Order: sequence, then C-alpha cells, then structure tokens
Amino acid sequence: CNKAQQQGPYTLVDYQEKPLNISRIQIKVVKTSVATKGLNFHIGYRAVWRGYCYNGGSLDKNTGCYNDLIPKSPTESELRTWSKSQKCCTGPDAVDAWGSDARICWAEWKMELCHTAKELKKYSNNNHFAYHTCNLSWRCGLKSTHIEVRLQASGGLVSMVAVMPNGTLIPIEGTRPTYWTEDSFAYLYDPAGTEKKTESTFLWCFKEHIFNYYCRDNGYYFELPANRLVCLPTSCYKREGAIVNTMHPNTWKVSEKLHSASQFDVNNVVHSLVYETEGLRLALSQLDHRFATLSRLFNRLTQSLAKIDDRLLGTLLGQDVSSKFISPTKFMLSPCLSQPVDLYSFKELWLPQLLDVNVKGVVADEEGWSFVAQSKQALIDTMTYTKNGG
Amino acid sequence: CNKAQQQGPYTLVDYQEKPLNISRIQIKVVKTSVATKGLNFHIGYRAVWRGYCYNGGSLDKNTGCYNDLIPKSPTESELRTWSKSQKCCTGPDAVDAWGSDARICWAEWKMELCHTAKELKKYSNNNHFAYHTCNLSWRCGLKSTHIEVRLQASGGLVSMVAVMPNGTLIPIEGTRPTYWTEDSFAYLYDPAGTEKKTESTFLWCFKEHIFNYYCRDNGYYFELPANRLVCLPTSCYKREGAIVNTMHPNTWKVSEKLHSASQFDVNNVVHSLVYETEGLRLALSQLDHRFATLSRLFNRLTQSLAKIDDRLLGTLLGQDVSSKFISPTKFMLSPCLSQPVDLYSFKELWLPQLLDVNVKGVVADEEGWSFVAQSKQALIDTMTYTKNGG
Amino acid sequence: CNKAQQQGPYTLVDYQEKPLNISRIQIKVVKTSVATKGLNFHIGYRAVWRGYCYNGGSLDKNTGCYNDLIPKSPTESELRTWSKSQKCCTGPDAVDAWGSDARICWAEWKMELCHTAKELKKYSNNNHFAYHTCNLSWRCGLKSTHIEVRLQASGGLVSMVAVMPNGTLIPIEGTRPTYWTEDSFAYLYDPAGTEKKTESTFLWCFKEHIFNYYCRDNGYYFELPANRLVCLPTSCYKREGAIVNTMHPNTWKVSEKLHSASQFDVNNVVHSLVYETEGLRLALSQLDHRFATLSRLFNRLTQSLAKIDDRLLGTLLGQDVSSKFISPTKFMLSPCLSQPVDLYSFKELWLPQLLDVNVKGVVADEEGWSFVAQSKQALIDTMTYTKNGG
Ligand SMILES: *[C@@H]1O[C@H](CO)[C@@H](O)[C@H](O)[C@H]1NC(C)=O
Ligand SMILES: *[C@@H]1O[C@H](CO)[C@@H](O)[C@H](O)[C@H]1NC(C)=O
Ligand SMILES: *[C@@H]1O[C@H](CO)[C@@H](O)[C@H](O)[C@H]1NC(C)=O
Ligand SMILES: *[C@@H]1O[C@H](CO)[C@@H](O)[C@H](O)[C@H]1NC(C)=O
Ligand SMILES: *[C@@H]1O[C@H](CO)[C@@H](O)[C@H](O)[C@H]1NC(C)=O
Ligand SMILES: *[C@@H]1O[C@H](CO)[C@@H](O)[C@H](O)[C@H]1NC(C)=O
Repeated sequence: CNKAQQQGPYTLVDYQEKPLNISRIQIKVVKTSVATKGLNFHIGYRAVWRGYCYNGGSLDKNTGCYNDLIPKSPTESELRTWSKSQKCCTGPDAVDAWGSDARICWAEWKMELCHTAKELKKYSNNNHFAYHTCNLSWRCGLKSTHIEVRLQASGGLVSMVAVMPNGTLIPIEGTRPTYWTEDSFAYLYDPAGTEKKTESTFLWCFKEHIFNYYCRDNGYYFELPANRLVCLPTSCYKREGAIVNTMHPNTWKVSEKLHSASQFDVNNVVHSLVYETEGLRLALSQLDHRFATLSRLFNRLTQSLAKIDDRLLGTLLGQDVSSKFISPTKFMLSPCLSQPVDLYSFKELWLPQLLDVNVKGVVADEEGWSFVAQSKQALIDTMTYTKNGG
Repeated sequence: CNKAQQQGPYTLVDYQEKPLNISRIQIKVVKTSVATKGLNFHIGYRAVWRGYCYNGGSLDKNTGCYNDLIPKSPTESELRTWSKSQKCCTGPDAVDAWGSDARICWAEWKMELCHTAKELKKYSNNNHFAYHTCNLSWRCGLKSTHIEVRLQASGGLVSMVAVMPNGTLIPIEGTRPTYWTEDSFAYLYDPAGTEKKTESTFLWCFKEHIFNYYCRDNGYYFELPANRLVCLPTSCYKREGAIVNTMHPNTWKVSEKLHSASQFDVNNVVHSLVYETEGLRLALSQLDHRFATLSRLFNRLTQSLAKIDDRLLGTLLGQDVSSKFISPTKFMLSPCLSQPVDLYSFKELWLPQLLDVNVKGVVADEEGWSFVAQSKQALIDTMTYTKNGG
Repeated sequence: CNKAQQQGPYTLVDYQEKPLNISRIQIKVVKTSVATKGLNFHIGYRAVWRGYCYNGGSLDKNTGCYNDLIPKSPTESELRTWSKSQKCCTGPDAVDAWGSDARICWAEWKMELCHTAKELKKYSNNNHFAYHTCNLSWRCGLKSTHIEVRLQASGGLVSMVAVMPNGTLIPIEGTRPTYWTEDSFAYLYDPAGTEKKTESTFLWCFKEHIFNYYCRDNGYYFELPANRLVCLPTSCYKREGAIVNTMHPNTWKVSEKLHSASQFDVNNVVHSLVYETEGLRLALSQLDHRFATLSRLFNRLTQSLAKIDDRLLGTLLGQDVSSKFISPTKFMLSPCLSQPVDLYSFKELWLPQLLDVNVKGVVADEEGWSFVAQSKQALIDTMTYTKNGG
C-alpha cells in the first residue's frame, strides 16, 4: 500500500555512554617491608612474697607484720639462660621459719632453683612469742613465642617498633637484641630471623579521576596518594621519584590494632556488600537486556540482507548452505561445496581477581601478651586471702 | 552447486533474557539524626581506705581492726569543678595516726586537697597498746572525653540514650546536663554540642521484587521496609506519609555494639566476597564471549553487505574510502571526497559507587569506659595485701 | 571520485576474548550437620568462706586464724534440682559465732537454704579470749542458657564438642547429659533438642581452573577441595563417593572463634571491597563503551541496507512503515498494512545473589561464659579486704 505521506524526517542516533577515566596501571613504588620468623620473643616474670612478722606481745611496738610482694624481673642474661633452659630460676621458699631461720627473709638469695612453673603462696603467721616469723614464697614464669615487628615513620624515617597492648610502641633495632622490663616482667626480642627491606617495585592500582589511586599489595588494600608516604603495620609505600612530605604521613592507627571490631561493624560491612551486589545485579541485567535488543535487531536485519544474499546465513552458521525465503521470516536450506582491520576496538576485559585479605586480630590476643595477662590474673587469684602455714 | 533439497524450514529466534524488576529509586523518608561534638562526657571517681584499729590486748573484746573502702563519688557540682580545674579534690590522708590523732578517722572531712592523680594505699597497723590507730588513704581520678549519643525508639518515640558497657541504656535529654552515679563513680554529660534532627529527605535504594528495598545513608546500609521504623545507633528512618507500626520496630541490637566480631566471622565475610567475585567473573566473562559472537556475526554480515555497497566500510571506519572485494573475505580500498530515532533504548548504565562503611568497634573500648575499667583494675592491684606503714 | 589506487589488502578480524573455564555446578556432598535449640546449658557455682580463729594470747602458739575459700561445686543431681527450682542451695552462714557455736565451722553441713542469688562476705575476727571464733559465708549462683554444639573431626570421625573460652574442646555425646566441673563451677548440658545429621545433598559451587571449587551452604562460604573433609563449626562436608584422607582435614581454627577481629582487619576488608568495586566499574564501563561502538556500527550498516530495503526500518521498529532516504543519513516514513535457529548461543546470565553471612562473635561473649566471668569478677571484688563483723 503505502502513502505519499512522508511523516519524517528521522535520523538514527548512536548510543553515547557517560565516559569514565578509570584505568588499571602499574605504579612504581619504593616499598619498605618487614618480616619476622621463628621464636624471637621471650617473656619472663618473677616475684617474691615476703611476710616478715615479730611477736612481742600487744605491749611491744615492734609486734606485727611487714609484708611485701617484691618484684624481681630477670636480667637479659638470666632471661636468655631461662630461654635455652626452658626453666625459670628462683630463690628459696620458706614456710613458718621462725627465730634464727627467719633471717632467711633478709639474705641476698642466689637464684639457684629452677622450675617448669612456679606460683607463690600468700603465707603469713606470727604465733611464736618473742620471735620473728618469716614466710617466703616465690613465683616465676617464662614463655617463648613469635612476635611480629611493625613499621612506623616519624620524621619521615621508617623504623621498626613492637606494639604493646596499651599502645606503647617499643623502638626495635635490627642488629642487637632489645631488652626491657616492666615491674615484674622482662622481655627480650632478638632481631635474628627478622628482615627489613627497601625495594623498587610496582603495584597494580586503579586510577580514577574524581585522580585517586586504589592499590593492593599482599593482603593490604589502600589508597596511594601523590607525594605522601603510606605506612601500614608491616609495609610502607612511596611513589618512586616523588617527594614525600617529611611528616604528616598516612599511617595505620595503632588503636585499630588494639581494639576489636563489633558485630555491628561486620554486619554493616555485610549490608554494604548486599547494597553493592544489588547494584551489580541491576547493571548486569541491563547489559543482558541490551544483548536481547541487539539479538532482535540483528535478526531482522539478517532477514533483510539474507533474501538478497542466499549465502549469507551459511557463512553466519559456519555451515555450507544457501537459503530460500518462502516467507518474510521462514526460509529453507541447501548445501554443497593481507592487513587486518578491526571495526570494534574491543580490548581485554578485566576480570576481578580473588582478594587475598589479612585478618590478624587484636594485639591482646597475641600469644605472649595473652601469657602476660594470664600471669597477672593468676597472681590476683592467689593473693585473695592470707593462708596460715604454721 | 546446491540442491533442489530444501531441508528446512527454519526461523531465527531472538534472545530472551529472564526479566528482573530491580531498579534504583529515590525513597522519601523522615530521618531522625543525632550528632555529638567536643568533650561532652566527664567521669570522676573517689574513695577512702579507712583502717581503724584499737589495741587493748588479747583480753579486751574491743581489740581489733574495723576497715572499710568507703565510696565517695563526686557531686555534679564537684564533678564540674574538677572538670574545669583538671584536678580531683580529696580529703586528708593519715599514716600511723594513733591516740588523739586517730580521731581524724571520724571527722567529717572537707574535700580540700586536689590532685592531678591519686591512688590510695592499704595501710593498717595496730601496735600502739591501749590506743586506737587510724590509717586513711584516698584515691580519686577524672577523665574528660567525647561520648557518642545514640537513638532508641520504644513506644514509637525516638529518644536519645547513652550505652554503657553492660548494656544499660541511660536516658539522655538535650537541654539540661544528665548526671548519674554508680558506687565510686560519677558521670556527667552535657548536651551542648549535641544535635538531634528530624528531617524530610531522600535515600537512594534498590527496589527488587522477591518488593524489598535496600538503602544507604552515610556509612549505614540497611533494608527499609514499608510501615516500619528502622532505627540504627545514630539515625532512624521512616517512609514519608507511611504509618509506622507504633512499636515492633527494626532497631539495632545493643549486644552487637558491646560484643566483638570473631576472626572467623570476618574470614567468613572474606570467603563470601570470594564466592561473589567468582559469580561476577562468570557473568562478565559470559558477556565478553557474547561480544565475541556479535563481532563474528557482524563481520560476516558486513562482508555480505559490503560487496553490494562499496561505500559501507568507509562510513564504518569514519574514513573516506571505497572497497573492492578480490575475495569472499579480502578487499581493497581507495579514497576521495530532523527528529531523532533510537533503535536500541540503551539507558545509562549504573556504575557501582565506592562504599563508605562505618567501623566503630565495641563500647568497652571507648575512651571513657576504658578509663573506668583501668581505674577499677588499679584499685584491685593496690588492695592485694595490707602494708604496715608504722 | 575515487582512484585506481588499491591500497589494501584488508580483512576483517573477529574479536577473540581470553577464555575462562569457570562454571557454576552442583556438587554432590555428604554433609554432617548439627543444630541446637532451647535452654540446654546449666551453670552453677558455690563456695564457702570459712575463717576459723582462736584467741589464746600472744603466748599461745594456737592463737591465730586459719581461713579458706572452700569450693563446693554442685553435683549433677543438685545442679538439675537447681535448674528446675531456679534457686541455688547452700549451707548456713555464721557471723561472730564463738565458743561452742564456732563448731559450726566443722559440721558437715546440709545444703538446705536456697537462694535467688547469694554472695559471700569476707568476715573474720578473733576478739574472744580463750575461745575460737568462726565466720562462715556462702556464695552460689546459677544460670540456664543456650549453648551451641560444634563439630570436630580427629581420626576422620566427626564428633560433637563444646568450646570453652580457653580453647578446650569438651567432648559431647547425643544421648546422655554431659556434666563436668572446674573448681567452684559445675556445668550440665543435656543433648535433648540437639540434632546431628549426616545427609546426601548438593552444593552450588564455582569450579574454576587455576580446578578450584568455591562453595556456599547456609551462611558459610568455603573452598571444597577433592578427597578432603572440610569441617566448619557446625557442619562438615565431603565429596560423595570420594575418599577423604583419614586425618589432615580442613577444619575451622578454634582460635578464630575465641579471638576477636581488630578494627584494622575489617577496615582492610572494606578497602579490598573498594579495590574490587573499582575493578567492576572498569569492566562494566568497558562493556558500556562496547555497546556504544556496536550501536554506531549497526546504525551505519542499517543506513546502508535500508536504502535498498525500504521495509527494513519498519520491521526494525515493529512499526508498519517504509522509508525514503532524501539524504545519506536523513530519511522519511510512510505506513499502511518450523524449526528454530539461534545464531547467538546466548545463555542465561548468572545474576549474583544476596549473600547470607553468619556473624556470631567470640565465645567469651556467649551468655553462659559471660556469666562465669562475671561471677569470678564478683568474687574478686568481694575478697578485697577483710570485714570485722563482731
Ligand atoms: C583522562 O585521563 C588522562 C590520563 O590518562 C588525562 O590526561 C585526561 O585529562 C583525563 N580526562 C578526563 C576527562 O578525565
Ligand atoms: C604502657 O606500658 C608501658 C610499660 O609498662 C609504660 O611505660 C607506658 O607508660 C604505658 N603507656 C600507657 C599509655 O599506658
Ligand atoms: C515491576 O515493577 C512495577 C513497579 O515499578 C510493578 O507495577 C510490576 O507489577 C512489576 N512486575 C514484575 C513482573 O515484577
Ligand atoms: C548495668 O550497670 C548499671 C549501673 O551500675 C546498673 O544499674 C544496671 O543494673 C546494670 N545492668 C546489668 C544488666 O548489669
Ligand atoms: C575446561 O573444563 C573442562 C571440564 O568442564 C575440562 O575437561 C577442560 O580440560 C577444561 N579446559 C580448559 C582449557 O580449562
Ligand atoms: C582449659 O580449662 C579446662 C577447665 O578448667 C582445663 O582442664 C584445661 O587444662 C584448660 N586448658 C588451657 C589450655 O588453659
């Protein structure tokens, strides 16, 4: 039929997407690393319960008890000797030692007797009239374990520290063993089996103009800005040939290594994952619908060109075949038998990789600090009430 | 060659994808917010170790020691004065005060002497015959910090509460400072610098029929059902013009803010992320293969139409050029020089945004409650054994 | 115009993507499950503070105090009776019972008096000359709660255990109640309401050659290797008809259920999510650009074929219409009115599902173990100093 009507004029419009300047580059970096191996941390503790009484009667002003929990933390020498001996050495215990024996409370003891384990007893009595009564009860303990040295930059210089449960960073060197002491405890770290590198290498990062840079290393994921040193517990990163601002760096917060994450935080991460995957379902389904549309259009146009070129559908199927259309849509089939040019510019589609992610927990749950807290709790448990050993 | 054979009849089928009624809408919401700023929480503690003895001999029934750890929590006035003074004020200490001086144990003390810090000593002795012996040792401490007010709805009314480590929700008002006391401790919060909003705004949510609604705000991600108030620690959300069911709301579980997440929980979230990314790799690779197929088909069909229209490949390349096919596939090139209609209905592809996610930790690790726990632990540490100060 | 120049020869190249042997299969598995329901765990504790003194003067060697905190954990019978009674039963308390009454310190008490709650007092005095002074103060407590039985395989045999805060796995059977005791505490679990299944079923997993297998169940996500039993807290999985290596299995680490995740771990998971979503933005945007390209090419080619077939654009639009091109691009419109063959091989696009993920926290925050720790802390709080009750 058709008309002399010419209700136009029309012109096909191309689909134009909103551009995105995102791309996956290699970024050259100076990377300062640190790794530790083997039993490199040794913790010892030792203390004496000394209860020294005198019984001169209610009338004597010297009657009474002077007690004390004397801390006797081991020396570096003694802590090493314990470390190879697997025993903590100690002085003598004394129960109900009165009169001349009570002087054992004031002798400079030799730490002779060594133990697999030793807890003290809160002994005290004063029932020997006109005499002194001495009670002496020792406790000691030792654990050898593996500590993880971490990094920190202050003044622009990356140095090694050991984080303690209360947040104090213990400066650590890499040649000589570091040894320190708090009250009853003595700690010894030896830098053997520990390595601190500085390395010219590369990182696979996503550059995306708001440019931001989203980078990955081993199990760490982090933004890597320009002219700023990015420090994470065991690795710092700098852009090669870029000038770090001396201080004001991007460094890990020690608090986040001491403090645990709540169940609400992780559930919130799960919910964010759900929201994200909803977005991904939307986008992927939209692309799916697009391929449906292109399928329809390409089919109609294939019908149009095919009625002219009967060898078209054949090469389309890879089958040696010619067609004859008995219908606008239905057709029948019969058989019988340089430079490249790319019209599409399709590039390699980046498939997301499986993410190695580090989960290490809080510092208080490290074996050594757990041992320290356990020791303190045992001391509290055993000082609950005085025991009469006479 | 070809045959009179007509092994058909065939008909091209269009690709039909499984539909998905997912879409990203703006949802109008009434949102109740709350924000806090500055040092708004003040914690003080104060107590007296009073050891009051009398020495009348083994025969006197009055001989012995009455000791007590009297809690003396500061008043709101005294806590404010400490807050501006940066010192905790206290009464007098007394070591080995016997006879007439021992009466200091029973005088109504004036809290005169103020401290940067103060811990008591467990002094006790009774060696003054026919006399009383008084020992008095004070302890006090103060910390000014920043607390985060949270929201809770019971009876349909959204109100402000302060969560304590044991789970108790302290009702908080926004005009007058709230002050309370537990044993030795006194806490003072002032509502200045704190703001509670109610706001008509919008949220970007994913609506997807099983309709569910997956919503995001600041660092919070949450389902927003119909006719139900959704409360999260610092923000509640309601559908505008919808009738909340008075109670039975969707509110955050206080437990999940007090209790930490295990390493197994987070590792499990990581594994779920891995499973998810495997699905995404599958889908994206499938789409990739689809573009390969369309590339092949479009190339063959382009060859078919090009042998008829020699200006086709030119406009395909944007190059001014005509072709001549010396082969079914090989060809040669030479140069020389309204309403819109959209066949594709391609819409803007939603690219997933980078997710702002809140990670705040457990309540016990808040600075103030950490200070309280530290104070209690110090008190335990110093009450381990009696010290004779005579 | 055009030339006798034939600057070729060219040939269209098809887009070839890098293949990926990833696919979503059903894996047949033998799955050992375990579920618990109702109040199935009962915790009781009970202890006696016994301070037994004698006052014979400074001269008598028998003068002094023998004190003790005697643990008296309930029996299985008594713990069950408490469980149904909601009261913990106890012996008699005694304050300042001297002379003949002091013998109550050494009578075999009958646990007659029962309590909603009971804490002891550290009473001690010795002011009755030539007499004994007895102080007796009891404490008891009971909590009924819900414990979650977990699985563990050693020797290839999957068995049920109850994890305790210090990491010890308590072997649990499914018929008779299990009962054990530590110092002051007694615990009773009854296996009623608890179920341990072994089941032939299937899992939806992603098989992807490096083949690895990434699987999901309820809220658990885990790799399921070949010929290895994969144990998770409440469910183990084995490939059907495959031979598990007797031991050396892939089992959950008990530590990760006792130890919490740091805020740095979760923030790191967030950053990994950001990196991932950057990759997804890149890929999705690339596919978008691809559809733009195909839109352009298909439009030009549609113009080429349309000037020959004026019914083409009509069937392309589903509109009954014929075209006439007054321009290389502009055109005008007028109206008036078997086996299937698939050229594309497009398959069902897998849309990622919303991930159910379990977040359970640490074992120490379970209600029962929280109750135990609270009880111990109360005992510590009340033993701080002796109180004279005379
Ligand atoms: C895209 O990125 C390049 C660097 O690769 C930059 O030169 C250009 O300005 C950017 N353009 C836009 C629009 O982001
Ligand atoms: C942390 O502990 C160390 C060692 O006992 C001590 O020197 C330091 O002052 C403590 N710091 C804090 C903030 O508690
Ligand atoms: C799709 O969503 C619309 C609302 O946008 C609703 O009216 C319709 O029933 C839905 N259809 C299906 C099949 O989900
Ligand atoms: C929490 O502590 C407050 C203040 O000491 C107290 O009033 C309340 O009873 C406690 N609640 C619980 C469940 O421990
Ligand atoms: C692809 O997977 C099949 C099993 O489905 C396997 O037989 C084949 O070797 C694999 N090929 C490649 C290249 O991965
Ligand atoms: C854990 O506690 C149980 C019960 O008190 C005890 O038998 C076991 O030895 C403890 N194990 C460790 C490693 O502390």
